[PDB]
Formats: sequence, structure tokens, C-alpha cells
Amino acid sequence: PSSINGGIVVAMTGKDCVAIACDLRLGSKFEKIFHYGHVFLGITGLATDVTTLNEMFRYKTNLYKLKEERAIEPETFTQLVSSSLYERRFGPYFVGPVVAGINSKSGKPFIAGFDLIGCIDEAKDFIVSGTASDQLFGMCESLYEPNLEPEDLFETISQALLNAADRDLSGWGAVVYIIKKDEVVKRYLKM
Amino acid sequence: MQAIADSFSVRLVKELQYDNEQNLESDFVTGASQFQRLAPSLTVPPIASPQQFLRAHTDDNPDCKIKIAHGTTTLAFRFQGGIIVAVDSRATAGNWVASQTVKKVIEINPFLLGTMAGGAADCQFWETWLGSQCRLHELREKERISVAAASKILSNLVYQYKGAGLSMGTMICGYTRKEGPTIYYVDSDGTRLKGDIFCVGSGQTFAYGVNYKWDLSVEDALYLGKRSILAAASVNLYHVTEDGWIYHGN
Amino acid sequence: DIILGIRVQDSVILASSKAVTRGISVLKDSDDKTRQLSPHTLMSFAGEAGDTVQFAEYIQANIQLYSIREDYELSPQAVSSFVRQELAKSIRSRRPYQVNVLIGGYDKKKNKPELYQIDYLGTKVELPYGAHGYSYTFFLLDHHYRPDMTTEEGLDLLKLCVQELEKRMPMDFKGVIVKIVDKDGIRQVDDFQ
Amino acid sequence: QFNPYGDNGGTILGIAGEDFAVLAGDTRNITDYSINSRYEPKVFDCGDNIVMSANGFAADGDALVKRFKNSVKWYHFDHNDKKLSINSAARNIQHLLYGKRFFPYYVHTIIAGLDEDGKGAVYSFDPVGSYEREQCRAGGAAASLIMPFLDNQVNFKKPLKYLSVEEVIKLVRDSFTSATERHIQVGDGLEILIVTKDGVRKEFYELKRD
Amino acid sequence: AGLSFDNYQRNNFLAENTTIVGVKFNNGVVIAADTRSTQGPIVADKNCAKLHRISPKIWCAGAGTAADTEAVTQLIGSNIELHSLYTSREPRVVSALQMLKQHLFKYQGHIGAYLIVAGVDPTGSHLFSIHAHGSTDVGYYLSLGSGSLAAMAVLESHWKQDLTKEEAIKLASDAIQAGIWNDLGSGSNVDVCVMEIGKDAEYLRNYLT
Amino acid sequence: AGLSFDNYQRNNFLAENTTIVGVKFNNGVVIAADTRSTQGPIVADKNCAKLHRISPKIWCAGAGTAADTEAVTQLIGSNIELHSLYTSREPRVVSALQMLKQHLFKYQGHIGAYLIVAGVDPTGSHLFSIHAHGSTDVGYYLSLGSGSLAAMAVLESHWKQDLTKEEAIKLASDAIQAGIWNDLGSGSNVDVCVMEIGKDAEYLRNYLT
Amino acid sequence: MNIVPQDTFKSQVSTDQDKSVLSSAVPSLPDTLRQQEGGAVPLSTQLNDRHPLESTLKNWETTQRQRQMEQYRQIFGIAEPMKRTMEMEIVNRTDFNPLSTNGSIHRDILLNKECSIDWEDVYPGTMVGDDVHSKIEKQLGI
Amino acid sequence: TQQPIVTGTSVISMKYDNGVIIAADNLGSYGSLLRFNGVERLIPVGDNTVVGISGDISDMQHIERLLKDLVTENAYDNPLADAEEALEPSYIFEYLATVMYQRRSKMNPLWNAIIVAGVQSNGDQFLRYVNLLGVTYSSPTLATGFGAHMANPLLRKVVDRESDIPKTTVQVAEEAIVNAMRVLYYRDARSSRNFSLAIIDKNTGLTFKKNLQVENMKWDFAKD
Amino acid sequence: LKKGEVSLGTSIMAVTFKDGVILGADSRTTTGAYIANRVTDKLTRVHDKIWCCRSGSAADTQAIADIVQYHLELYTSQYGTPSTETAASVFKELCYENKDNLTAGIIVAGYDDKNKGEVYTIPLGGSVHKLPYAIAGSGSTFIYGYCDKNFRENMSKEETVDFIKHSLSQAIKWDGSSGGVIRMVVLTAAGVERLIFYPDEYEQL
Amino acid sequence: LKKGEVSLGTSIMAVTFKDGVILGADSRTTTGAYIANRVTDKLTRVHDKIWCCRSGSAADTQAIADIVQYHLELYTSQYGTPSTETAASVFKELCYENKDNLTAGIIVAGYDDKNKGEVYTIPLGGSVHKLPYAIAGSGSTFIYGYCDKNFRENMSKEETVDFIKHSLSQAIKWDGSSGGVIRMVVLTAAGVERLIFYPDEYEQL
Repeated sequence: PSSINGGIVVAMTGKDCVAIACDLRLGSKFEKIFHYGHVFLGITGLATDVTTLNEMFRYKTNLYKLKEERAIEPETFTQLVSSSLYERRFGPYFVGPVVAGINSKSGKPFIAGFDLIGCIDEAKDFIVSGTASDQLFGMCESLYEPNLEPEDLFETISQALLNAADRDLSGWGAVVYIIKKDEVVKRYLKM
Repeated sequence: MQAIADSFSVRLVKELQYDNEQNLESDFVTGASQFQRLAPSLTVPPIASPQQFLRAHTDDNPDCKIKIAHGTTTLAFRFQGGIIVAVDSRATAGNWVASQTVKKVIEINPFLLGTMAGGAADCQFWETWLGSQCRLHELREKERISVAAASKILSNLVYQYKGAGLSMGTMICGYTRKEGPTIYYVDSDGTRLKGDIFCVGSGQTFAYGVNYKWDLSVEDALYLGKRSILAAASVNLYHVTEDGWIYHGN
Repeated sequence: DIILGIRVQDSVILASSKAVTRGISVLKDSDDKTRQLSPHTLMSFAGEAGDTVQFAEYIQANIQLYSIREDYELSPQAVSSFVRQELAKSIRSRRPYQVNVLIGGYDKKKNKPELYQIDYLGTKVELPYGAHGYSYTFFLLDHHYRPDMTTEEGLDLLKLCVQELEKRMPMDFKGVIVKIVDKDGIRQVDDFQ
Repeated sequence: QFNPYGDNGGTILGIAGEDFAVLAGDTRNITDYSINSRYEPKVFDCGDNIVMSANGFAADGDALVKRFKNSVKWYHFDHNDKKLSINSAARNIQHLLYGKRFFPYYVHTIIAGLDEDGKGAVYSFDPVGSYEREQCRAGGAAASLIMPFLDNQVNFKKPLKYLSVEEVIKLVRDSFTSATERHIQVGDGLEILIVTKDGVRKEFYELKRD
Repeated sequence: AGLSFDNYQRNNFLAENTTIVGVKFNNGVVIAADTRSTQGPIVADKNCAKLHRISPKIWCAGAGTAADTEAVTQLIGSNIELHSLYTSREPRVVSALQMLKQHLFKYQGHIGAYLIVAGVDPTGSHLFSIHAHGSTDVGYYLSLGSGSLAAMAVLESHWKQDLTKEEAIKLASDAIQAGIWNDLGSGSNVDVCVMEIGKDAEYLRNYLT
Repeated sequence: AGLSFDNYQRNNFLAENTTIVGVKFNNGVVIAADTRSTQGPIVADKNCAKLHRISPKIWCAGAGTAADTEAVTQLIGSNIELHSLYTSREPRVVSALQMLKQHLFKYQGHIGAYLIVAGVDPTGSHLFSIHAHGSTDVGYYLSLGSGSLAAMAVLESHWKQDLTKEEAIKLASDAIQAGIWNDLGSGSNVDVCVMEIGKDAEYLRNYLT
Repeated sequence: MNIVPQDTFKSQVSTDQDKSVLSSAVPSLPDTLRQQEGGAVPLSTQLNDRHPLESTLKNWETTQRQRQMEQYRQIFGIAEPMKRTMEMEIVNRTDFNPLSTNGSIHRDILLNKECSIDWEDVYPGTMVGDDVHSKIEKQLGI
Repeated sequence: TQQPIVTGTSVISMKYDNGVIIAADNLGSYGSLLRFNGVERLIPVGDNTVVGISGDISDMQHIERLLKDLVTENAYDNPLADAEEALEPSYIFEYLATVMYQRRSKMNPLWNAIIVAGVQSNGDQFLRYVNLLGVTYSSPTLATGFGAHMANPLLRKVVDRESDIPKTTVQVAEEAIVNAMRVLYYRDARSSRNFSLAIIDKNTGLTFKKNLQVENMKWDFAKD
Repeated sequence: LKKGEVSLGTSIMAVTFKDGVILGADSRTTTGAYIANRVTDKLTRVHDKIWCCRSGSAADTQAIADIVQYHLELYTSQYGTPSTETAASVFKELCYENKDNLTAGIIVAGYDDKNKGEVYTIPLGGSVHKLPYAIAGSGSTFIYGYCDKNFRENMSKEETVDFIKHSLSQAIKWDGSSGGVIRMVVLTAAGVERLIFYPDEYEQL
Repeated sequence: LKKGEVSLGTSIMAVTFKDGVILGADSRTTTGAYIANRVTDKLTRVHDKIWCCRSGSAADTQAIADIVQYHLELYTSQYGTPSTETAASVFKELCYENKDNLTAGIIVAGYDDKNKGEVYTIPLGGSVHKLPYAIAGSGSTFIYGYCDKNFRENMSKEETVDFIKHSLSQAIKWDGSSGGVIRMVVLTAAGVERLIFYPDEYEQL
């Protein structure tokens, strides 16, 4: 009940949309995906570090909005996450973060991943984080196709998560976010 | 005397290490005697610490790790109708597709069953060898071997190699006219324990809730074994009588 | 594994815990840590895995061979000396293994009970009472032991020791099997410790 | 202390059809980040319509294959040129592997052929002899990528039972091309051996060489 | 202040329980790299830009800890920009080399960045190699990375004093191509940057595809 | 047969839980030693004979493991006596040296005996040093033990080619006395043995005190 | 031309390696009762934790003899080692004293050890099977 | 064995249209000391085989003894020991690889890397590699040690696939080998300027060149 | 000393002669067995007629040399041209005070109007020694005898050049960490003269 | 290699000249820093005109030399005087076959009517090399250059004596494990000649 360390996060890009999904332990509240207006961050690894990073980034994004008088964009948030991670060069957090979003002014989808000290991996297709399943990357590679519609993208990412769950069982669930320029949809998967 | 002369008459064969009969047999130079040994020959590294060498080189990237048997719950118990053996059949997943159902119970002969735990290869190899030994014994004595004798043979075998690296835990179950039904547990530490009820693997405490009496019918015993496995958690069921083992499946 | 033994005026009482292996749940009604060496000499053993059982069965086979060959029974002293020699021999070329044996017998030539204890290095000591496996029962034995105690008083002292042991152990300690060796042979106390 | 083991990472894949079997492997032989060779086959015809591959430390696999072929020669000599069945070959290989229980070969072994009824059969071995018959198995560095591709393409989606040889060859080629695109240790070439009632046929395809 | 040492003991307790070349030619310098980015044996990105800009005419490419390389390059670039504004002069490669050397020596090798730095300034063209512990060296042609041996073999095969811009570009591209073919760490594409005296820097993304 | 290896594993499991000089003179050789025998810092015996007799005219004195020294000396003495009976000739120091060297080399240094061997035979006078691993050396004057440095200093101070018997005896006595005074391992008395060509060996017990 | 003995470690093991004490009930397994080693000595324990000098001491004389034979073969020819080995085999083969363990005089003469003593000479050294008949069976191979 | 003491660096080799070429330097190093100059590391076996050995020098001399004994035993009572019963490169390689693997399995290895080059009796080129672990492989270009990291990229630009073999003349292959040796002398600290080369051709037989020196060295740009 | 750090396996010589001093070195920098740079310049200038060569850790010696050059510029701003002894003292203080954290050895060659050419050696540890000539590096061990048999006081410039060339050629011949070209600086009252000799010249000596 | 074992930190030279061969050595045996024997004779005779010097473990080399002398006596009983090549081959076989248990290196100098003086070196490991001259020991490292600059083929006896004396004097000067007197054996067709030189003579060279 108190063991929540680990998990997986999958981010994918479609046509004018993005998808970010994470696993969840259900059965008989702790989600690894957070948002800061229109930028979504999913963190895998040590749970205490995940909570710490979420609190710190909420702090920094609130101050940023108060000062700039506008919401932060995915690229700026990516750079902020990188610098914050690098601050702890010799005591780094045991985390793997993934960022997804849509730029407001341009409308371009954006996804990125980070290492534990902030090295940025900007991918045009998809990002997989976590070590729960080694075949999850292969399944995502076999299922992904460029320029998918939001319904097709949701189906693809949901199928990837379902197959990964079947690979490794009771109480498993998923949370999926489909993000457009002006609409965000959050769905739960109990399969 | 001329054999001595040949021994002192001449390099290449010495470097090939083929002047030793064991090396020639192992490489099938002089025939197939290597596949004709009742007691298998096991290679060891010619160093001062073979055990440390093996332990270091086994506890470390590709798929070339030694396969470990399922830690799933297995139950065996005895009643007036024979023996009930129940195994939680939930095969693991990997980079392969199974052609048929994977058996976690080794059929030593049409009258003996064994259970796998620890090293899968050790259990399979040594239980097949035990089946060969039992067949030879039955041919010699013109009578079915007792469960105690077979369990003792396996225990002595594993004790001769104790500490080398073998890892196995098995339950030998059999029904003979003289002994009735009998269950022994034998592990790689040399322990040989006769018993009435055995629960091995994860969830053994839950499965040990066996409602147990020596008057249960066959159907009642099968249902009790199935329920115990479900409480521990499909279930594979075996009913061992004097005429052999019968596989039910559930 | 814990073993206890008390030599009372006319007999020897040996108590062995009916424990099982760890990690496997077992149901049985047998004393697996005791071998009858001769109709008037019993041996209880404790220690590690099957090495101890192999040693005990080897000793039993040798003693049975002697009894068949001579049509005669070795005295408890000679049996204990042979066991000590074999235990010393078994570790002359290998790493020693944990083993501790209590040998209780009734000598009919002298018509008296005898009790011996041999540790893992092969040290034989003749004692009025002994134990192994306990982390104190020694003080309880010292205060409540007399050389001329009867079998009943020895059983009462054994029951007190068993209660003292069980007051600091979990319920996983099922119980202790008790056997008595005297002039009529070896018998099992099916009633209680 | 001298370390007698090495690693020459490659990828192999065995698939059993309705009345055929296929065993494929990449031909890249590498040491660390260097390329020892770009065409070094690892799948061999052992006679009696049996194909074998032992992926991992190359010297151990070569020794195992050599020993098995010599044993097959003696089996033909001693039993009136009787054909060795696939299950008997699997048993022989299990004994050969377990003979090194305390000094094991550092390989993963796959054999393929036709069973007594003519159906395709594939056997997979652990390093110390534990073996099982399987419909499909991938081994090596890129197995975790090849297996999802086949699982998405095939159902064990047209069923595997009704696939032809050409379709299976195409599936293997596509999976290996994807793995070559994703894995640094996979590339250069791919060699496939097909076992049918007429015998063993070899096919070769090129892969990316970077 | 500075890089934090918090959670060092906690992390210890938890634990207890590329081809890059630089070539000089008669009127400038060229730097080149491959575009394969991997995370272990997995190819993470087939088109990754490894050539970084310290200043408009001073470029570099690194190996080792990627985050350290990027962070050190950016910090030195900020220092160079501030110094150029302060002195109202074009930055010099020697100044960037001095800053990098002293910064790396301060951390006693704990910042795992190994760099090739090329540049053009009013004093001329310059090419340097920088080690993590703070040692620096000068050269006419340099290689770095896991594919540096093959690239260095190619460079030693076809290097001479009188090299034109086109010959230098071809030589650097060939060295990167050799690292691409013969090293598992490289393989996708070739990125080039040419810095010529008296002209703007020319950044050729995917010069060879 | 031979020295036993039984209880080696058992002992491992349980564990887991002097000044000697030799001096040559113009017509023979002299060997000398101190008489203090200690068991750690405690003086066990103030009068201990450390000069041993391999043969009537071949003597030796040892250091290291005392039991090993005594056992090896006695074994070589038995071999020498048997060989002399077999050949019907006086034993030679070279033969004893050969036997000792080969025996010590057979055991690969596990027999901790370090010896000075002096003797007279029909070929002349001989003095040798023998190491535990099997190496041997020849010399005109030798020292051994914890007090060997002081004794060697005295020997280097007052040694010359033309030494009479009395001068050699005095020099050996002075060396042993220096080891007695300046080393905590020595101190009680001086034992001497003089072997002269053509005469019987002379064993002087407690020559000084 | 070896000096220190080499190739002393065993390369293969089996439960029937000691042919003289094989069980009659299970011929693939050893007979622990007739082994008379204490009853708790698996063969695997003999493969580890040995004193490093034991193998050198046990095979020293054989190694020196083999080096001498090799030198004779190199310098004199095949016939000289052939004759030495033949003489030694003839002497060792016809000596059968079940009540004694000391070597023969002729063997010592052949080995040039007439007036030589080693610790093997000083220290030359049950319920079951230590009688004359066991030695007869081992000698005759029946 | 279990430690190298005196060693040689690298051997390089390639196939051309009508034969094979192999080369190796003449240095035996003693750590950082360049102790022995004049060590021949190409061993000609028969009229059609050359064996190049890198690594431990004492083990290399042991292998030379084994090869000479193999030639002598093949000759023996064979009348046509040089006409039709001469040793083939494949036979020599099979024996050497068997020895290497057997001594690896004994934990008593020979610390060497071996390349066998030659021409079979049917005119086919033979070029194969074995090492101390018993690992064997074949390729149109082969090299050991530092050469494997620097000579192979240069040689693969001339012969990159099998189809390139018929297009490569002896002159081009020899020039490539010489340039690779020069590069190795530039960038290997345990290398020597003196080297030996061997050409095995199905028409002209065996040509063994000794006392070859690296020439045309560009030590001119160091002035500034 | 530090793990994974660049070392200086060089061949260094400094010889005093009648008109001044000459400092010579090879040009090889290696990482294990691989030659990282075959044309490196090892003659470090800390003042117009005060030069040095370095051994040990490359980073530590470079930092020390930079600090020494800065110190000598500060000194020159006050009192003019410093003496070789002053530079040697600064080098010695920097090496000795940091010997527990830095691994550095320095050979200093200087010329001035008063002392007319001097050589100082500061080996590992930080002690200082003034000598008529000095050798250092991994390749120096092989030429200890030869130099001792061929050095004379008050040699001419050409004789000193030949002596250094022969000694460094032998050092290159026997040391695997040394090679390339031979670079020399001649410091006299006339000025500073740089010389270079190529392998095809000194290998035929 | 063995713990607490006597090592051979010597200076060994062997030079072939016009009339034969000369073998030379120092006379120092040390245990760590203490000099155990300052007049030891290191020139080992295995046959009347076949001599050797040893390095590595003293016990192992002594055992090997004794076995070689016995082997050469056996050979002489059959075929007469052996050649230097045969003795070198026996030394090499003994060293190589036991290289996992013994640490031994041997320099062999011989004369015979056929080959007229030869030198062989067998370093650690067991390989064999035939050379016009050879040096070995801890003190040899300091005279690698000097010898390379001063050896000529077909020198006279006096020139060879001077060359060996100078080289060994330098080796003694720079090596702490070498010292004492210089001992030489001259092997020609005329016979065997023993020579000794004292420190007060060679220290003034």
C-alpha cells in the first residue's frame, strides 16, 4: 500500500495533439502526472523525489506566472526543469521526467525527456520512461505512426499500455491525457 | 613393454590434451561412450576454488542466465484414496511463445511425480536420471520400487554434490502396496523429510489452511486442493493412486 | 533444533524438539532427530542440514553391524567413544559442520544409566544433565537436580525446563518429543513432556 | 584471475510453421564497440534436417555445435544410419549442456526442424540444459524489440498456422530491419534457414551497416 | 550556493541497498561530428546536433557526461558574451580556453566534459583539445569520442599543410564517415561547421546524409 | 605418508572464529651463538644450547621456526651418517649443503629454517648460509638472527685474511657480545665451536660467562 | 621438464569415480558404509579449501622421476626410459605383502634411495573392510 | 601465461583478387621499454601459409615449435609430402584454433592473437583469426590489437565487401597495407619502424619481404 | 595520481654551457599506449629568458606554470627582470605547499646578466636542486650513464647541441612514452633561439 | 615473487668479441636496503666453457642451474662437448615450462670450436633471444643508452674489458642494488680467464 516507487510514463505526438499516460496502482490517489496550466510533467522513480519535484515546480511556475503575467510554455518549462535538475549535480534526484504540451502561439506539439541531472532528449515521435517493462519501448516502436488523429493516438497509446500491463497484475490501471490547442481530456483505463 | 616404448616415443596430441581418454570421450572421438554413462560426468574448472568461480560467474546481462523454476505455490497431501498434488498454473511471460501448456510437475514414471523448485535444469535433469535409476531397479528386482528408496537415491545423489552450486527442492509422491501413499521432500541441502502435507512457494501459509481428514473422497480431496491453491493465489491437479497418477486439469 | 537430556538414578530422559525445515510447511508425527543405536542406547542430534542425518545413520549402521557380528551389545561408553572417533575423523579433511549429539544408555553389566555429550569438534563429556540449542535452563537444572532423583522427578524437572523454554519462543514451537531409556529398553512418553 | 568468458552479441529468432520451420540470425560479429566481421554465420545445418544456433560467447557455441555434429556422426555409425529425430537431438543437447554444469557454456541455444508428424518444431535451451518446445522464440540483444513486432503482426491478425513460408520470411525480414534501425548491435546482414520436407534452404538479406 | 551536495549520503545509502573531428586549413578551421544519440545500446535519436556555439565564431563539441558538457559550454558562453560586451571587442579563443581550463581545474575532474574547441578571432584561427581535469592542448587536427581512432587514422592518411576550404571539409567529412562505418557509437549523419577568417561562420546541418 | 595436512580446514575455521656468527680462519672455522631463549618478551631459559651437530665435524646454528630448524638439522644429520657409512668416507660440507638446499626447495619456503653451517672435511674448511626457500651462499664471515646487524658491524670492524685460531675465537666472541649488549633478543652467554683441519672439533659451552 | 608438479587439479567429477567402493544396490552411487570416512564427507568438499602445498608435496617425487625419464629420452633414447620403467614395473608388480606397508629394498636401490631418508619414511602412516581379502580383491581386480 | 611479459603489438592482413597480404612489425616490448628489436612475427608454414602472431613472445615461440612439429609430422613417411599431401591453411588453422580453445578451457591460456593467411589448393583465399579465448572469425580484412581500431577502417575503404575482392589488385592492397603500417607507427607507442610483409599469390607463390621501413613521414608541420 | 588523468611520460634535458643554457625535450603525449599528440610543444616559457619543462600531472603543472608566469609579471612590474633563482623559488614553494594534492615536477632553465645561465630541478615532493645539467622523465632513466660519461663544463654551443641530441635520441629509442621531434631552446646574452630536429636526422646518429 | 624470498638485484653483462665471449657482473646481494653479501660470486659455471648469470628468484635460478649442469654432464657422457645453443635450449625449456611457479631469467655465454662464442638471453617468461651482447638486472636500465653508443663488433679483448668495466661502473654508480667488485670470465679458444676489478679502480674511470 505504501510501495509506489517506479512506474512508467509514455508520451507521444500526433497531429496538433499530444498524449501523455502513466500507470497507477488501484484496488482497495498517487498519480505521477501533474500539470502547470497547459504543460504536463510525468515523473518516474523514487516517490519522495517525485513529490519534491512536483512541489518545487508548482512553486516556480506560480512565481513565473505572477511575474511574467502569462502562463509558461513547454520549451521554457523544459529549460527550467533541466537547470533545476542540474543544480543537484552531486546529490541528484532519482527521477526520470517527461514533458508534454502544445505551444500556444505556434500550436506545435512538444515532448521531451530528461536524465537525472537534466540532459534534454527532445524526441519527435515518443518518449518512454521507467524500467517496469523492457518490451514497452519495443511495443511503442511497433505501434507508433506519425501524424495520428487524437482518437487514433489515444487508441495507440492505450493499446501500448494495455499490452505492457499484460506483459507483466490485479489492481493495475492507467491515466491518459489527450492534449489539443484548446481542449484537454483525461481518461482512466481499468483494463 | 612396447606400450612403455610407445609412451616414451614421440607434442601435438599433448597440446590438444587428447592423450587423456576422458577428453577423447567428451569430444566423441572414439565413439559415443559419453552418452552411455549411468552416472553423468560433470566438468569442473581446474582451479583451487571452483565453487567461488561458479558463484561469481553465475551471479552476474544477456538472456544467458540460468533459468529458475517458478516460485508458484505447490501443495501435496495424502488421504485414504491416495495423493493429491496441486500446482498453481500461471506461466511467466518472456520473448517466446509457448507451443503447449508448460508443466511444473515432472512425470518421473507412470507411478511417480516430482515438483520443481529452484533450478529448473537441475530438477529436470536429476529427476529424469532418477527415473532411469528406478526403471533399472525395477527391472533388476522384478518389483516396483518403494518411494522411500527413490527419495533416498535422490537425496544421496544431491548430497554428494552439496555446496557445489545445485539448487533444487522436490516432492516425491507415490502409492505402493507395501507403504500405501507416501510423500517425501528432498532439497539440495541433503534434507529428506517424510510428510503428510507439504506447501512450498509463495503463499504457502495461505495454502496451509488444509478441513483435512483421512476420510475425504477423491472429489472432496480434489476440491480441497483446488480451493487451497485458489486461496494461495488456473490449477493443475494430479491424483496418485496405486495404479499410477491421473491428470485432471482445472 | 534444541536437545535436552537428564540422567536420573535409574534411567536417562532425552527430549528433542519436533521441528521442521524452514520455508516449507510440514505436517508429521515423527521424531526425526533421534536414532536408536542399540536396544539400550539412544542418540539425539541437533545441528545443520543433512550432514547430521548422514552422520547419525552412518553411526547407526556401524553399531548394528557390530551387534549382528558379535551377537552382543556394546556398552554406552564404547558407543560414545566410537561416535567421538568417527566425528573427529569426518572433519579431518573438510570444513567442520555444526553438530551436537547426546547419547543416553543403560549399561546392564554395571546396571546403571549413562549420558554423554559430544560437540562439533569431537569433545566427549560425561554429564548428569545437558542441553544444546538454548540461547537460562542451566541454573534451573543446577538448583533442582539430585543424583538419586526418580524418573517422575526427572520428568517434572524436564517439564519445568520445557515451560521455561516455551515462555520465550513463538507458537511455531509445536512441542518436544520425550523418550526414556532404562533397564527395560527405550520407550516414548506419549502423554506429555 | 583469468576471465575465460567473452561476448560477441548477436540476435537469433526461431519460428515453427505448420509444416516448416525457420531459424534466422544476424551475421554481425562484434567486440565491445568494434566490428570483428560483417558476415559470420551463426545458424548451421547439422544434418538430418536440423538447424542449430548458439548465440552468446562465440567460442562456446562453436564448441557445442562441433560436439553435437560429431555425436550425430557416431549416432549414424552405431544405429544403421537411422535418422535422428528433433526430440532426440534436444535430449542430446540437454545432456551436452548439463555436462558443463560447474563450468557452463555462456550461450543460448535454439534448434529447429520437423517432428515425427511433419509439423515444424523449435526447441529453446537455457545455458545449463533446461529446454522446451516453442512456437516462436527470439534471443540475443534485440529480442525485446523483435518479439513485440511479431506479436503485433501475428496472432499465436492472421493465425500463424495458416501462414506460408514466404510470409514468415517477410515478417522475419521486417522485424530484423526494425531492430537494425533501433539497435546498434544489429545490422550488416540477416541469414535465414528454412526446413521443409525437401530439406534446408538458405536465404540472405542485407541490413544497414552503420 | 552553487552546485548542491545535499542527499549525497542518502544516495550512497540507497546504492548500498560519437565521432568528433577538428581540422585546420590555410584560412580557417572546421569542426565536424556525427548525429547518432544513444542511451546504452538503444538509438535514442538519429538526428542529434552535437556542435555547440560558445560564441558566433567559436564552436565546440564534447564527450563524456552530456549534461556536464552542455552546462559548461553554456556557462563559458555567458562569460564570453559578458566579457565581449565589457571590452567592446570580438572574443578570442584563448580567453574561452583559459576560462574552460580554470573552471574544469577548480572541480578536480568531477565535471566529466571533454571538448574540442575551434574558433576564429582577430588574431587568427585556433583549435584546442580540453580534458576534464583541466589540461589543454593545441593541434592542427584532433579527434574525440569512441570513434576517434578510425577518424584519426583517416586524418593521418590525408592531411597536409596546404589545405583549401573544400579539401578540409572533405577530409573532416571522410573522418566522420569512417567513424560512422567502423564504430557502433556513430552512424547516422555528418554535421559540419566552417569558420573562415574575415567571414561569418557557416553551419551545415546534415552535410552528409 | 610424510607431514600431515589433516585438520587444516578445522584450524582455519577455528582461526576465523638471537645472535649467531661464523668466522673463517687460516686453518679452520668457528661458529658462535648466544644462550638466551625467549617466549615472547619472557626469558624462558638463560642457558640454551643453540649450536647443533650435523656430523662430528659439521655444525650449524639456526633461526626462524625452532621446531623446523631442529627437525631439518636432525634429518640431514641422519642422511649424512647413512651416506658416510655407505661411502666409507668422511662426510663433506658440500653434501650437507646440497641435501639441505634440495629439501628446503621441495617445501617451497613453508619450512621456516634459516641456517649457518660450518664444517671441516678432507677438502678443507667451509662456511655457508642457507635460506628457507632454498638459496645458499658462501662467505668468510656470516651473521644471523635479530642481533645480526651489531655482530656484523663488529665483524666488519676487525676481520682480516690472516687470522689465527685465537684471533678468530676472540672476534666471534666479541660479535656475540655486541649482539648480547645491543639486542633485546640476546644477552646471557656465549657458546663457541671451533673446527680445525686435521683435529677434533672443540665445543666450548659458556665460553665467556 | 617440470620441476614443480603441474596439472594437479581434477577436471571432471562423478558419483562413481571411485570404482573400489561402489554400492552394490545402486552401482552409480558410492557405498558410504564401506568408505569408513565418518559418513559425512561428500566428494565436492574435497575440491575446495585445500592447502596449496599438499598437491606439490604429494606429486613431487613422481615429477622428479618423470623429468629424469624425459632427460634420458632426450639424451640416451627411448630404450633407457623404457628399461627403467620396465624394471620398476616388474619390481612393484610382484610385491604383495598385505600385512606390511614398507617399500622393498630393490625398489629403493632402483630409486637410488639406499641411504636416503625423508619424512615419508619417518611417518609412513576399522569396523569394515580393512582385511586381507579387500587387498586381494584390489590387487587382482576381481 | 596468466600474465604477458614480452609482447608484440599488431598484425594486419587483407585479401586481394589473386591472393592475400599480411604484415607485422619486428619489435618485442618489455612494458614501456622497447627491449628487443629484430623479432620475426610472421611464420611461413609450407609454401602457401603465413601465420601472424601478436602478444606474448614466449607463447609465440611455443606456437612456432608446434608449427614446425606439425610440418615434420606431416612429412614423416609421406612420399608426396610436398606435391599433393602438403599442409593446407585450413588444416593449420583448425589445429591452432583447437589448441587455443583447449588451453582456454584449462584456465591455462596462450596469450596471443593469431591470423592465418594463405591460398588453398583450389586457388581460394584463406584468412581467419583466433585469439586466447578461442574466438574465431573471418573477414576480407583482419587485424589485431591497435590495428583492429585503426588499420581496419583504412583497409575496408579498399575492400568493403566480397564483391570488392575481384576488383583489388596486388599493388593497391600492398599500398594500403603500407599506409596502415605507417599510421600505426604514427599512433602506437609500442610500435616499431621496421616491419615484415608477406604476399601469398595463387600464381607467384610466396613472397616474403623483410627489413621494410616506414617512409615518407610528414614531420614538417611541427616547426610552428 | 588522480584516476583517469593525463600524465607526462616525457624526456627532458637542460644543460649549462659556456655562453648560457639549453633546454631540450621530445614531443610525445600518450594516453596509456595510444599517442594522443605527437607534435606537442613541451618547452614552457614563464619569462623572456626563463623556460621550464613539466612532469607529473599535466593539469597541475599547467596551473602552477600559469601562476608562476603571473607572479613573474607582477615582479617585473616592480623590479625588472627576475633571476632564475627567484623563479625556481616560486616554483618550489608552489610545488611543496601543494604536494599533498598536486603531483608536479619542474625543470627550470634561465639566463641573466649576473649568473649567466642556470639550471634547477624540482622533483616530486618539492625539493629543489641546482645542477650543471639535469634530466627528467620516464625516458631519462635510460641515459643516466651516457650523460655522466659525456658531460663537460663550459662546452661550446654546438657541442651542447650534439650532446643533447644524442642523449634524447637514445631516450626516444628506448622509452615507449617518448618520441617525435626534438625541440630545444638556447638562452644566451644574444637572445632566444628555437631549434627542432626530425626523426630521420637523429635516428641515424 | 614469493613472499619473503631472496631476489637478485644485480648488474649482468655479456659481450661477444673477436676471440670469444666475456661475461661480467657485480658482487652485491641485498635484502631490501641491507646488504646481505658484498662479495658474492654471480658467475655460474654449467660447463667448462659455458657460464651464466641469474636474475629473479635466487632459489629457483639455483635449482634450474643445478639441473642444467646435471643435464650437460649427461650429454657430455654421450656426445662430448655441448654447444652453447643446446645449453640455452635446456635453460629455455626449464624456464618456460615452469614459468607459472618459478621466477627466473638467465644470461648464457658460451664458446665452442664451431660457433666461436655466443650470447643468449632468457628474460622472465621463458622466451630466448640470441644477441651480440646482452645486459640484465635492475642496474641495466641505466646503461641502455651508453652500451648502444659504445658497442662494436669484433672488438679486441682489451677493448671489450674496458667497455664492460665502464658500463658496469655506471650501473653500480646509479643502482642501489648493485655494488662491490666487478667479476669477469673470458672464454676463448685458449681457455678460461677470471678477472676482478676493485672499487678504487673503476670508480675513477
